[PDB]
Amino acid sequence: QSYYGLGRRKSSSAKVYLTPTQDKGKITVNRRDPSEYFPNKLVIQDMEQPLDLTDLKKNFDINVVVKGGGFTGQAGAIRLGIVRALLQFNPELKKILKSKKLTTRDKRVKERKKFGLYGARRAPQFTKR
Amino acid sequence: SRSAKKGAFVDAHLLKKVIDMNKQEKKRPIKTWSRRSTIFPEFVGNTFAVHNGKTFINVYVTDDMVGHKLGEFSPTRNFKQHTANR
Amino acid sequence: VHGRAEKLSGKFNAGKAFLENKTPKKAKGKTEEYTKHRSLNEL
Amino acid sequence: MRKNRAPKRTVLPDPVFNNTLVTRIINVIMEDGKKGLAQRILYGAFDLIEQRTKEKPLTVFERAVGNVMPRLELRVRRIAGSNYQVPTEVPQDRKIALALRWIAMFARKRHEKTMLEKIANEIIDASNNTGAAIKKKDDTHKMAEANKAFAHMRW
Amino acid sequence: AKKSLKVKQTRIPKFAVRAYTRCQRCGRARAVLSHFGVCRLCFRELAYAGAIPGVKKASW
Amino acid sequence: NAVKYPELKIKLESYDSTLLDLTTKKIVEVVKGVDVKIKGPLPLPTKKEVITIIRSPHVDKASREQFEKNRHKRLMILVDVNQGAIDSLKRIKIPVGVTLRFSK
Amino acid sequence: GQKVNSNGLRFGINKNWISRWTANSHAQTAKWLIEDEKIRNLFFVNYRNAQVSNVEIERTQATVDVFVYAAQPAFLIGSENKNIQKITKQIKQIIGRTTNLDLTINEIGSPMLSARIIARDLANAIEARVPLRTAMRQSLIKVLKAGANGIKVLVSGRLNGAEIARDKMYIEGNMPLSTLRADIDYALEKAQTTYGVIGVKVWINRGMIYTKGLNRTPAHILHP
RNA sequence: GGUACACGAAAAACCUUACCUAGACUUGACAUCCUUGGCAAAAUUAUGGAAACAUAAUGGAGGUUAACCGAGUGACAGGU
RNA sequence: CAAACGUGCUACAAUGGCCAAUACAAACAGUCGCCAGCUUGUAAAAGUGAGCAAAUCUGUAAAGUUGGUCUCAGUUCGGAUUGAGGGCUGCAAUUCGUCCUCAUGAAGUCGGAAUCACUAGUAAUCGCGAAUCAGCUAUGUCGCGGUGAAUACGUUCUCG
Ligand SMILES: [Mg+2]
Ligand SMILES: [Mg+2]
Ligand SMILES: [Mg+2]
Ligand SMILES: [Mg+2]
Ligand SMILES: [Mg+2]
Ligand SMILES: [Mg+2]
Ligand SMILES: [Mg+2]
Ligand SMILES: [Mg+2]
Ligand SMILES: [Mg+2]
Ligand SMILES: [Mg+2]
Ligand SMILES: [Mg+2]
Ligand SMILES: [Zn+2]
Repeated sequence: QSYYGLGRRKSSSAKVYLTPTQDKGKITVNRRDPSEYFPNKLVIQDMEQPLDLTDLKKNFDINVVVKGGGFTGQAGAIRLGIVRALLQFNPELKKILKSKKLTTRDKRVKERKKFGLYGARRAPQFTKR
Repeated sequence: SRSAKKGAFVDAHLLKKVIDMNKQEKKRPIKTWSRRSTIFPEFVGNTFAVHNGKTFINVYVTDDMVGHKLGEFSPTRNFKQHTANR
Repeated sequence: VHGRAEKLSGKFNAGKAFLENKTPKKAKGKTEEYTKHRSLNEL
Repeated sequence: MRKNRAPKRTVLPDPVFNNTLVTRIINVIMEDGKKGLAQRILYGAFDLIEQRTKEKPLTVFERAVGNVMPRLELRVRRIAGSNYQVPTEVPQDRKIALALRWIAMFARKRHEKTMLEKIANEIIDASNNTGAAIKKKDDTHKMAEANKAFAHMRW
Repeated sequence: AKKSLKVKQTRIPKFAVRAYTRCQRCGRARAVLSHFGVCRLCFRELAYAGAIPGVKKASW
Repeated sequence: NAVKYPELKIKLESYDSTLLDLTTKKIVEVVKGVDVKIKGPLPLPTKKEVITIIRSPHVDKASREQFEKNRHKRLMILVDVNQGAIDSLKRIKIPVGVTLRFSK
Repeated sequence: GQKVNSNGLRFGINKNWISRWTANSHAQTAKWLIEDEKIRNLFFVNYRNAQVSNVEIERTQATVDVFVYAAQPAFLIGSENKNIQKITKQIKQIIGRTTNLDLTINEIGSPMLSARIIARDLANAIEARVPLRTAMRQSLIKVLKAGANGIKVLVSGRLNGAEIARDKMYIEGNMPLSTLRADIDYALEKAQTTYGVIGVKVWINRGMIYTKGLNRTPAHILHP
């Protein structure tokens, strides 16, 4: 009984596959060690906040495929992808995640640059005199 | 700057005149508008009248001026003193 | 003690050879053909 | 005119030390939007605190930061012009915020070398209530008692 | 002196680098769209009339 | 029975979208009225070009509106056609806007 | 303040394009855009006594099709189909003999509620020294009696030969300009007066379009 | 002034160019209307040329004048 | 060009400079073009030469991660200016194109009075693409993504 999740963040897709196992979860991102793929910082943990507060002792083997974005977007994508796969195993479990808003799209994307502006909403330096 | 394979550049109207003018002993100023042609060894000894924009300024080439452009040894604009605005 | 001359002279020789070589090979283009909008092969 | 306070970006969870304040100060020393560089600076400086004082860095960091916390704040009101500083009690959230901004600003001015040793030296100099952040807190504190008279009138 | 400038642009020059692109409806020389051969301010009236198929206003 | 054309890859593109959807529906309907196995009318990414032009005639570069022109694109590949399909393919009449890229 | 062109703001949403063709390359894309403009202007400037409301152009690799809607096509047709061959030869000279022309003079229904011929009638009255108020009142009431919605006429210029330019507006009904779903027809004309230039702008409302679609549906061609 | 000053100009070596100095032209480099013919303009090679332009050359697609190539011709064309 | 102002770029640096290895985008564009690979070259580039009329082929992502070095100095900061030799476009590069290589190494160590922008995928910042264009110190303009903050107690003052 496998589980499938599709996360997204900052234009970065994610396909997370949850497989039941009892020999250590052995998290894996794109067939490569996550500690070599991502920066050695809480982001490597940022993906495990919902796998922490509930549990990770169930040793779910993680098979992550992400194609797009940077690293925070990918981490957010796999977090969202991971939570959506968790929403197929144990209803009580998938709920106690919402108690922290970790099952909602962040809705934050880069805005479009506007003409006459040095950015989305910025403006040239103003000179009155 | 200018490539090697290409080499130098003269308008070839100046070149034909220079060959004729080097053969003729009694040389007189050569009136050329081509300030863009570079000075080639055969030009040496002749005198030219390059168009500065208004008149034809006379330049006497030597054994040293060889290589640069014919207009580089003449001016185009002139500025020598401002005037107190106040 | 060459005092310029020799090296710039060779460049001038190249340029004079270029100038005397000049062949009127005036042209304007490169790749050619494969320019259409197709149809229903006969409509 | 606003008369409205919309959601104030609320986040606290911390991993290495579970002290929200660590995340706040990371963002404070942040420059050019590089999180990894600033986190390395803090963690290496925290690692440097183990080798000298032989105590827990979080306990030392709180003891420094709790010591830096000011109490009175002198704001600006109009009276025929300029301002006769009126002392007001700052809320706890801003109180910590002013402390964190001050620690970093005085840390990035020390005669020391890499900010690792710099901020470490600055924080350790503030755990013994004798440093540059203390003097500023002392200065703002000393100025407020002198301008105690105008505290009753605020606006 | 515009029409004469327009006529000279139509005629082929003696050097390739002597050839510039002018607007084809009016004679404006600067700000010409090579994708359409039309300057920026002639392109607006035609686009606002529907002469160019598919060029609709953008909302992004 | 014959084929005479293996792997007929018809490609459609147009500035308009609804005409493109209507034309693919008509093409599919005709091609299924004859004996051809359509792979499927898949959509391809639409190439969009945007040109930014100053509204004002003389001054005020800041005020500049924008325009777009989308080249909607679709693909449809026929396996085997034969005269039975090909002869019926001659009477289709594709509305001008739609552009065909038959590659045989 | 300044407003966006009413016709141009509604193109590609509720309004189709007047010229529908796809060119091969950017060099033939410029010729095919100037050629229809010369062609379109020809119909409107001269051959004006006909009240030609709109001309659409449809071109393929080599076949040119012209669809001209008019209120009185007799002037185009001429005496026993005379003027028509002439205009055809004119059109052929403009595009080129190497192509195929396919004129399709179509008579128009409900000619009034079209902003083109209404503006043309307004422009003719002003050039004929007719007083503007009187000219305007007759055109508005006749259009309104035809059974349409509000009409908006802007007549800016050296009004009545004056030395100081003015502008006169005249609304008569609901003109929702901010709405995209409305069927608003817009046209602009240059009245050439002996004292200068007069700008006439006509906004006409022909109901509400509740059927989604990039038109592909006859416009002011249907009858009452 | 805000509402000009990386603005018109989303590309000034030549061209662009509207400026100056010069060398050349006059129903004109472009257009119509009229009396009138079309048995060309090009491009390119020569010579003189700063290049305009001149004198000589292959005399040119075509379609019998369609378009243009012209003559004659005054209304006029032209002006950033 | 004796000068003054506006808008930007580059800096005054170890939150960094240099060297090596290396991971992750989106959008757009392309047959006088994109140009892979190969050969030559200290390099700009040249030659050969496929592939791509394009979800196919091409347009090296940089910040970021690790390792080495520099040890606070007008410096391995900073690049101006200047000299020479090369490459490309183009009839043609002196007035007046830009790129590379070598040589030099101005000022500047956080900037007075006074001011500008800004309430999240935002400031700050790192790259990428397109337009006009033979070429162009566009550091400009229009767009795309990577990382990604702080603060808002309140209307007493200030401008509208
Ligand atoms: Mg004019
Ligand atoms: Mg040019
Ligand atoms: Mg103004
Ligand atoms: Mg010039
Ligand atoms: Mg003949
Ligand atoms: Mg004849
Ligand atoms: Mg592939
Ligand atoms: Mg490579
Ligand atoms: Mg340096
Ligand atoms: Mg130079
Ligand atoms: Mg706001
Ligand atoms: Zn124009």
